[PDB]
Amino acid sequence: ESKVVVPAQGKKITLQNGKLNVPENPIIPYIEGDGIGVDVTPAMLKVVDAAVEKAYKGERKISWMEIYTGEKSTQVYGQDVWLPAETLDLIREYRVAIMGPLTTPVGGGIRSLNVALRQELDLYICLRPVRYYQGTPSPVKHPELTDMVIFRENSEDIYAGIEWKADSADAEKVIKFLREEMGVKKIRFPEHCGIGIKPCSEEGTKRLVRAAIEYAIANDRDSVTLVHKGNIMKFTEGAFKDWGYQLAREEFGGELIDGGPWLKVKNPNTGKEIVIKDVIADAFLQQILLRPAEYDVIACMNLNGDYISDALAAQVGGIGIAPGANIGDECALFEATHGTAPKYAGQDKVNPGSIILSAEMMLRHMGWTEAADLIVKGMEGAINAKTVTYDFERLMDGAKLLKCSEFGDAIIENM
Amino acid sequence: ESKVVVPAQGKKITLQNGKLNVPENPIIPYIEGDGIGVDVTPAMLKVVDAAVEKAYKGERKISWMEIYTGEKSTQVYGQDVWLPAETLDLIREYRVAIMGPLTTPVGGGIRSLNVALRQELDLYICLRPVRYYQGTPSPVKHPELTDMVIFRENSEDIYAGIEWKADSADAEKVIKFLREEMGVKKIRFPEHCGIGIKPCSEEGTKRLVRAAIEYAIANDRDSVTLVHKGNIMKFTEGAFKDWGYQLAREEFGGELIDGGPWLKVKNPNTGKEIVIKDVIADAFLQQILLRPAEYDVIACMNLNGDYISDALAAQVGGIGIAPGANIGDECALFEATHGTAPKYAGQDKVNPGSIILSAEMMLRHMGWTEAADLIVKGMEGAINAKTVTYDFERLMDGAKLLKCSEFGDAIIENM
Ligand SMILES: Nc1ncnc2c1ncn2[C@@H]1O[C@H](COP(=O)(O)O)[C@@H](O)[C@H]1OP(=O)(O)O
Ligand SMILES: Nc1ncnc2c1ncn2[C@@H]1O[C@H](COP(=O)(O)O)[C@@H](O)[C@H]1OP(=O)(O)O
Ligand SMILES: NC(=O)c1ccc[n+]([C@@H]2O[C@H](COP(=O)(O)O)[C@@H](O)[C@H]2O)c1
Ligand SMILES: NC(=O)c1ccc[n+]([C@@H]2O[C@H](COP(=O)(O)O)[C@@H](O)[C@H]2O)c1
Ligand SMILES: [Mg+2]
Ligand SMILES: [Mg+2]
Repeated sequence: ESKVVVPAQGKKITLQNGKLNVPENPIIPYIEGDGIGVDVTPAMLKVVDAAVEKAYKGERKISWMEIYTGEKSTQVYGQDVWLPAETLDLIREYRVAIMGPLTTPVGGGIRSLNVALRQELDLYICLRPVRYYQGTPSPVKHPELTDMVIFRENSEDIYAGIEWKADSADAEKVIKFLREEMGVKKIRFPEHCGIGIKPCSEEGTKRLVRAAIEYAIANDRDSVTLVHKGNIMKFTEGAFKDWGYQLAREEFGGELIDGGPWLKVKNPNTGKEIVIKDVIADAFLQQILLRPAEYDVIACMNLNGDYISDALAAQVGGIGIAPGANIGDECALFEATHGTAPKYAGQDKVNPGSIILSAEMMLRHMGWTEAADLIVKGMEGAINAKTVTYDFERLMDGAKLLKCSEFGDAIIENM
Repeated sequence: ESKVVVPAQGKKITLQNGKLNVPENPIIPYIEGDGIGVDVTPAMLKVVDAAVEKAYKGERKISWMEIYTGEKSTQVYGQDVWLPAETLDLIREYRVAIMGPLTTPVGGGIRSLNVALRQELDLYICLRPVRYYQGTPSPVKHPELTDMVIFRENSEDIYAGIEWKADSADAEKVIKFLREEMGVKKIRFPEHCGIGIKPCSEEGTKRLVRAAIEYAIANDRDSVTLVHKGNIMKFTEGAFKDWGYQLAREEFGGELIDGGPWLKVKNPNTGKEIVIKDVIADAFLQQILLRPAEYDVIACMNLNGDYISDALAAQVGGIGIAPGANIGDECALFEATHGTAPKYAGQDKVNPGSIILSAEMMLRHMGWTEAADLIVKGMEGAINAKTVTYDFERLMDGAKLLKCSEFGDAIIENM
């Protein structure tokens, strides 16, 4: 029997013609998250409620509905229930949802719960914006030069989870097929050898890049950079790059700049020329440090996006306050992007900034831009005030140390 | 007919019991390299000759022997000769060799020449040390905290080059085998889909990690960190990590620290405890910025090593002076790690620091540590003097701009 309680007051968000219809009293499912989820999620709920109350003068209000995945799900639904079918149904039904960090168990042969949510719900965009908040302690000299938006492909690549263990019957069978039927001679050591499969498709690539370009247009961004290791992986990463450029030409009027390969796409709303370009992935990890100002919207495959979003977050001092969304055509799931940090769980200590800024993305996604703007303003003021959680405080002089809950209040105080 | 000229004076380095036997007059093959190879290679030859002359008072001298690969090879050997069989034979025969950057052609369906050299010669270690040279302009606040040595696996991973183009007969055949014979259901879009194969073996992993641990022992380093994305790629990256820890236990007496998973390995020469630990790859790209001092020797797979070595080089301001070696059991090939930068080729402008420091690694590999130490000392003094090439000069105030050749001389001046 379901243990989810549908709020008495509240209405379901609906979707018509690829446009969300958000009532004044939307029901929003949330997953508390494991470990420090118990600390950051309540802070998020309070900050969001305050921003919504202030922005719309009580006309609008979210009806929060708790749903389950992770350790807490096992405590609620029983022994091996880490991801209840109901959770997939409810996120799809209610269209917009948010989650804290999740514990995926080890030793039971089950794969990342975050990835499972993304794939099962076909949330093919992992959207991770990375900007600098003035006053944040950073390991780099000029973090203010970083203002990028990562569109990470979320449904394919080596994340597909297709692989077989060394010495297993399945692995030997695949290896035999490769060597004997496909004539593969490039496996250096075919014995005691694990094998993984990396898929990349035209449809998967183009839906991701299409979203990135539409985002650059909608937000008057300066460029979209396709990041790939296509010089080594010609038919996956290289194909991603080629299909991305092709999509720009075929759907957005992209035209050759000089002798190429970069293209220009005209923003149909502002007339601005958006540059479509590409950078090889290893070099890109250098470029984001050395020439951050030259980059804006990034479009890349699953694994590369994983790496890039972490590297960027670190450089702006944002390891614990990096927002993230997982967006598909039918629903969207916003998430804390850090781990469960169980050593601090329940101590009201850690930074709720990541889940709060993912909630900012959520409000913006709902078209509640005024409430979203208040969170940004609040976050900016609290950090500028040097009234911060231990993770910032320990890197600064003259800061005031706040608990997790207290930092949530500081954000509200600065709205 | 071979166009290589074996130096009249000079003797072949030999290998006995896994130990190099280097004569006083060793013949060393070198590949000039394409593009800026014409600039940096002569600088390297002069600096190396000076260090060798100064260190051993004329008793020792390298007999340089030019050999070919890349664009220049086509000019020498003819039309489609990008990598002559002779070059593979000569590097193996002469045991130690060095190369500038290489041009791999596009449109002819041939794969990276650098990777081809590594795989054909079974140079399974890509060795990339990253340290800071005082006075180098860096984008980070504390580059001096970075002093790491990357052991990047060089013979397997997705670098194997096993892949098939979307819509090709081969791809469709592999996909059919996967879905129909292996029961694979995780391919999101099986049509118009490129496919790549990622192998990781026990033997490939252990020979790489074995070298990393022997290096930590030989050089009294503090730790070896296995970097991997094993939480998603369980049977390749995860297997790499597990096999690495296992090798530490089985061959080096590694013992559990506390409740694990980190191990301690006792240095049999100094008694120092070497920590064996692991970090997930995305988090590691954050850790090298935020806690660089905690890391030392790194052991990782091919693609991860590609990314990590670039990210580290950038942060120490070393994008154009990063040294690199490719080492196997029978021979070794040292390399400039930057590209061919054809826009500047022949202008005597670019930084020869990368190929010079790879030559430092080469001298050290030969047991000519005194000559190697002189190059390090020279490089340190020239940079400290602010007498540098344009790539450093443009980021500094009060520097003296030197040509490529002139920076080579500055290094010698500071020996
Ligand atoms: N919201 C947060 N605020 C502060 N630190 C965080 C946050 N999230 C993660 N961390 C850091 O990441 C670690 C948790 O890692 P994980 O959950 O991935 O296993 C914590 O130890 C903490 O670093 P630290 O212990 O140095 O203070
Ligand atoms: N040894 C070097 N010294 C200075 N810059 C270098 C060096 N090697 C590469 N570069 C930079 O990399 C580029 C060459 O890229 P590639 O060979 O990978 O296609 C050059 O434009 C240059 O940057 P820049 O043009 O900004 O001065
Ligand atoms: N118009 C273009 O397509 C364009 C412009 C600038 C840089 N690039 C890219 O940057 C690299 C070097 O460019 P530069 O001409 O700025 O040195 C090349 O690999 C090129 O692909 C392309
Ligand atoms: N003795 C050990 O094995 C050891 C020590 C320190 C950190 N770690 C690793 O670091 C992470 C957190 O460690 P802390 O106990 O320092 O917070 C854990 O994932 C753990 O694997 C392990
Ligand atoms: Mg990640
Ligand atoms: Mg590289």
